[PDB]
Amino acid sequence: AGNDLLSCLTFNGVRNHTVFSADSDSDFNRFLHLSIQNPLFQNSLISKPSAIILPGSKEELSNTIRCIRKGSWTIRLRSGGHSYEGLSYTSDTPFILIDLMNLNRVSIDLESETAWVESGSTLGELYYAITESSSKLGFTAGWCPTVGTGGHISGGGFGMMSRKYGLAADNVVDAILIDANGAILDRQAMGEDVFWAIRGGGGGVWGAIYAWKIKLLPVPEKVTVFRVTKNVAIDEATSLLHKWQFVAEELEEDFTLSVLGGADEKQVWLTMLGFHFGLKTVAKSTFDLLFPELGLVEEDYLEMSWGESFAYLAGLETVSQLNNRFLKFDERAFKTKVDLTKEPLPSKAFYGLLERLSKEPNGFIALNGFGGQMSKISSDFTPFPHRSGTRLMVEYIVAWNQSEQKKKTEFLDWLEKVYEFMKPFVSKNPRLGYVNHIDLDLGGIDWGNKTVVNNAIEISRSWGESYFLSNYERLIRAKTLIDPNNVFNHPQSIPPMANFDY
Ligand SMILES: *Cc1cc2c(nc3c(=O)[nH]c(=O)nc-3n2C[C@H](O)[C@H](O)[C@H](O)COP(=O)(O)OP(=O)(O)OC[C@H]2O[C@@H](n3cnc4c(N)ncnc43)[C@H](O)[C@@H]2O)c(*)c1C
Ligand SMILES: *[C@@H]1O[C@H](CO)[C@@H](O[C@@H]2O[C@H](CO)[C@@H](O[C@@H]3O[C@H](CO)[C@@H](O)[C@H](O)[C@@H]3O)[C@H](O)[C@H]2NC(C)=O)[C@H](O)[C@H]1NC(C)=O
Ligand SMILES: *[C@@H]1O[C@H](CO)[C@@H](O)[C@H](O)[C@H]1NC(C)=O
Ligand SMILES: [Mg+2]
Repeated sequence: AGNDLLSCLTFNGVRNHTVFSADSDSDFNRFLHLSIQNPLFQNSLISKPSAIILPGSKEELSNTIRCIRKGSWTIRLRSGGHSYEGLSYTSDTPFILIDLMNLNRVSIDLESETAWVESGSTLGELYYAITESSSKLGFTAGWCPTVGTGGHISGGGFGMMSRKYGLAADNVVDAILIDANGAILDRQAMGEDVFWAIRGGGGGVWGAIYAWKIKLLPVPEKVTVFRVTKNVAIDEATSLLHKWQFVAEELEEDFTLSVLGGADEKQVWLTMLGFHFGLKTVAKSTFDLLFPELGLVEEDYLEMSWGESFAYLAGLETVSQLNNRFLKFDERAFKTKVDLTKEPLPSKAFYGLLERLSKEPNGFIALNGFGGQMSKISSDFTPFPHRSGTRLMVEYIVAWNQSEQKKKTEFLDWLEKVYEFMKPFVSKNPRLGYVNHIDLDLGGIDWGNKTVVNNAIEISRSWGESYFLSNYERLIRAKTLIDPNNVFNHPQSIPPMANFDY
């Protein structure tokens, strides 16, 4: 069986594969931990793949899937390995890890201003490729350079330019999807329902994206950014955050103001991240008017290329570092939760948040405003439904290093209580979420459990409608169409509709 798999792979020309090894220093273990981006799922007790396959072409990817199906393995796809819940490299059933790191080719077409992007490519590699080819082109996606396009675009992809250009998935014009039978389908082949579904319906559900075709987007040769940390007390920090929410959502689409926040007793720190599609004169004039309380000075505003701004906002030293997929910025175990809002947050919400942060220096928040282009895109244009009416995205994070692992339970408890505190102020009925911010606290499906599987649609509605709202129904239809046998599944994958043949 394990040798039948390898025999099948060899017969089909797939040669880059390594079977499980207990050797701490084996190539298997080296490849396994190479793209584990959350150390929370890195220890010895976690499930390990029986084999790791590294396909290097669309045919190798197709044949790998075909071979794996002859057996009874669970398929796991890994691009960047940034899954918050480690769903790309863990499974409660014996699984084969298909790692896509060798599928990292980016092809820029300056004549059509589009690009073909193999799904193993990271955002950083994509950004670097774009900046290299042109000074007037960029793309809208997340801020983390080591995030893989495979999972990221599959789940939407929100970033600093989303108020201008929407999500990464909102700018996909074609794609190559490899289905459960190993069929190689482009947009025309897969159909519009499936092409709709893959653009934010969540990774690991529809098949294996081989490559994305994206539209490259206009950017000025110079943009303006700032990254300013305000060190203040809770009263001022609360005033700043309460005003920020209005400034952020209301800003014109050419502007973005986001926040990173934390505390430690009396000391509160708020890192303001600013972006403007233009020069510093207009940028400073805008914030002087709308947010004079930030106390920004001329030297805070930095003019640079789009490429430089994305490296800068990511806290990288240089643009070159975008092209390093194995670069480890923060190597801490973490757990995060997210909220979307529909009504303005009361000042007391920010106050309470800051109070709880002051008691836990390992915790922090990330605040993003929607609006702009996000409110001009229809709720069903792609699976991501949180458009017009959505005000903010609020992220709560707790992170720790190896020397603090004994406080793990305490950290998680703190995060749980933070989330409970925020309940009354955020979206309700249901409490909304974001599939790229996958959260298993919401629950999960054991696909080996008959009674659960029979009621999968209703059960899955808990997280399904949080992620996709009314788009949930259409997603189920697309799923049934493209993966009726449920070859691509995980605790929160869209359920296919059953067949009476049971
Ligand atoms: C670690 C990390 C994540 C971030 C960060 N910043 C983000 C941001 O600024 N905006 C966002 O919208 N999201 C941000 N996130 C979260 C990431 O967007 C998500 O975690 C992405 O889903 C991660 O993608 P990836 O790096 O590829 O993670 P994987 O674990 O490999 O995949 C996730 C999921 O998708 C499936 N999958 C992978 N590859 C494919 C292909 N090619 N085809 C179909 N499905 C695929 C996996 O099986 C898994 O289920 C900042 C940081 C630091
Ligand atoms: C299967 O895939 C892995 C990962 O891509 C392959 O490992 C890679 O092999 C290449 C050589 O073909 C390595 O290139 C060079 O490595 C040396 C190491 O000292 C370095 O000096 C060079 O600058 C260059 O990096 C590459 O490092 C390596 N990548 C990783 C992540 O290990 C492997 O070759 C493939 N296996 C088979 C059988 O094809
Ligand atoms: C199936 O899932 C249900 C609900 O989670 C659980 O109560 C039950 O023990 C499971 N049954 C089996 C056979 O594992
Ligand atoms: Mg050894």
